[PDB]
Amino acid sequence: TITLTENKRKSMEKLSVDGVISALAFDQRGALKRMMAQHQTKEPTVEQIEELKSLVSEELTPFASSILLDPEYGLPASRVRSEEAGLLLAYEKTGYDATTTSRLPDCLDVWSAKRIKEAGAEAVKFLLYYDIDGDQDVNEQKKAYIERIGSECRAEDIPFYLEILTYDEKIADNASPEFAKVKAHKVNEAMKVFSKERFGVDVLKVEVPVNMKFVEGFADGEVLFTKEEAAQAFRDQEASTDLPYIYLSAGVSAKLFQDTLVFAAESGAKFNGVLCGRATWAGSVKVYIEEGPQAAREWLRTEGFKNIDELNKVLDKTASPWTEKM
Amino acid sequence: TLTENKRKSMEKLSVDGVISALAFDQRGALKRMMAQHQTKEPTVEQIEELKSLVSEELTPFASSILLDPEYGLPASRVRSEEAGLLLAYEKTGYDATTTSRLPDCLDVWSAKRIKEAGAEAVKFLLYYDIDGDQDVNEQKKAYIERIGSECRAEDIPFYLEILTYDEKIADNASPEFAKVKAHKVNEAMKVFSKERFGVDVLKVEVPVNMKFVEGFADGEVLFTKEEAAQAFRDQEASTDLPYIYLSAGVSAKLFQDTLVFAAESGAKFNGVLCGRATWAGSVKVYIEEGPQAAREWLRTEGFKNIDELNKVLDKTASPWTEKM
Ligand SMILES: O=P(O)(O)OC[C@@H](O)[C@@H](O)[C@H](O)[C@H](O)COP(=O)(O)O
Ligand SMILES: [Ca+2]
Ligand SMILES: [Ca+2]
Ligand SMILES: [Ca+2]
Ligand SMILES: [Ca+2]
Repeated sequence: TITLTENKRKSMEKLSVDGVISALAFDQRGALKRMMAQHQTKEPTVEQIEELKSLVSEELTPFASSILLDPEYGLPASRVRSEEAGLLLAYEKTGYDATTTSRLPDCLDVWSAKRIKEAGAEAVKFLLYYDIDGDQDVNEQKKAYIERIGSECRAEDIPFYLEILTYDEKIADNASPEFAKVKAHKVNEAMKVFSKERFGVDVLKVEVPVNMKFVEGFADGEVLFTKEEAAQAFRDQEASTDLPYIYLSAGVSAKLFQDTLVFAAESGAKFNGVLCGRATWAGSVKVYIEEGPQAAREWLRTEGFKNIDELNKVLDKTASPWTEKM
Repeated sequence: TLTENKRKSMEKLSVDGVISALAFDQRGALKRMMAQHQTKEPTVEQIEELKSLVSEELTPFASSILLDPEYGLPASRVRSEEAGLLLAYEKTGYDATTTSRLPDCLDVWSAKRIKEAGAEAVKFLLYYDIDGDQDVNEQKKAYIERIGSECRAEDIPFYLEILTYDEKIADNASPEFAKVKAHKVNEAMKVFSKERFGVDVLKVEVPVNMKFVEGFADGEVLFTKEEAAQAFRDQEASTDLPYIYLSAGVSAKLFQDTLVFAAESGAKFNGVLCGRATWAGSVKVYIEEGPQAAREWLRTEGFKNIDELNKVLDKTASPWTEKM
């Protein structure tokens, strides 16, 4: 897969530093209330969620290549980001119907790729839940949906970042040993599908192809995999796309994520960055409520910075430039 | 633009800049017509067959045919060599329990897939009340932006059909709706002529209910001929895009007389996408007498309908190759 228009390339560059994506993300649009819900008794507010987002944006984007935000609540935050940091806006509705197994994708009702571009984004991000082994008609609908979005992004000449989260229709918990044994299959086969030209993806945002918590040396409990087997999953992942791809952090600590990046590189993965945030800013939330907005600012300038700086130093030794895939 | 490929497709759908197209993407509407002439529920085979019969028999006389991907792909493959293809992209009908009538693409289709199925155009039907809920219309506008963008990327003409309604008026055949129809139609056209929606051709209602116009009415008269004519001129002043009329199932003769009246009034419309005014009578014949009787109906009454329409189009429609 080898194409970038002049504008898509300029946008990718705005999202990167020396071909590496070190992008700052937020978690959901409801998750933040709960981290706040620890105290007071209020749910406060639309006014305040937009604020902490603006504090995290303003203080930490100077050290990130870009920031990913939600349009429904993140636009104020997007306007206070560093001038040297690019912007991705999410296009999907969050969550899924737990009562069914289909997890069908659905774009935000009053958004379009055109509107995302008009709001100043350098990329459209869309999250798809995909079970390669799932219902074939469900997956046809999902493929059709991504084709439309890839087409929109082609027309608006804006990079398409497709996030894939894998699951199994018949496995309740994706942290389970049961899901771990098939994760490589789910992750890598999904990448093969959505690497096809017809879906118009510019960058894949994906899980590491193994639950490192069950790998020898990284596991606290039961061991399902040797380091050699885990490494093979990373090489298989590298072989599953020619597109740039970046890793999301899921279910692991900042330290284990960083150890995973080192292990990915060692194994032969040519990942081109990461898109994580929660670990980087999560601590600012309590401080925000125990000492106020100015103190959260202080947290971000010191602890927040230390977090993202640590990560960047790791990225500097492990990530590969996406320019090498062009 | 038109881009090279969009222009080539528009040419395949047209003759000398005029779209003389046959519409048969009916699904829910076709079901209700067949439901009048039998107690049994219409099957898949009967819907596919009637569509193929109309396609095979009448597309020699049309510049193109509009079919639906659900039942119409076999019909699409037996169309005349000289006729282009449009495929419908929207799910049929709307929710009668609410007033929003929100649009929804067919679940396993995309503009890319429509192009791959051999269409020279994507057709999408939007129900629109210009005076309706502001948030509903915002959602509608965003949806059309997405389709227009898909069609730009796949480099395939976007035909947007607009059917108007009023959230608080149950029956769009009523005098009450007639009195506001010109507003509904012409202001909707003006919105969806905005560049951001990527429309190449508007498929629209005539901006008057001609059954209430002086000289055409058989009962109550709501409008003089001069008032009706002015509604056509306002329609022409609402867009510089190519636009074509749908027949809305009036008689072949009223539709024909309406086109004459439109041209006389100053409407520079670029053709039609006409279905029921042409083949409506074939449904009962197919159900009650079977496919052979339907062919013969199509070869006589159907031909007669479409032939008389084409003659009227020849002396009323304006070429879109002026609007480019
Ligand atoms: O509700 P359904 O089953 O989806 O049918 C609607 C569809 O047929 C219309 O959009 C016609 O294409 C259009 O009005 C031109 O057809 P005529 O009005 O000229 O017959
Ligand atoms: Ca930069
Ligand atoms: Ca314009
Ligand atoms: Ca005009
Ligand atoms: Ca003439």
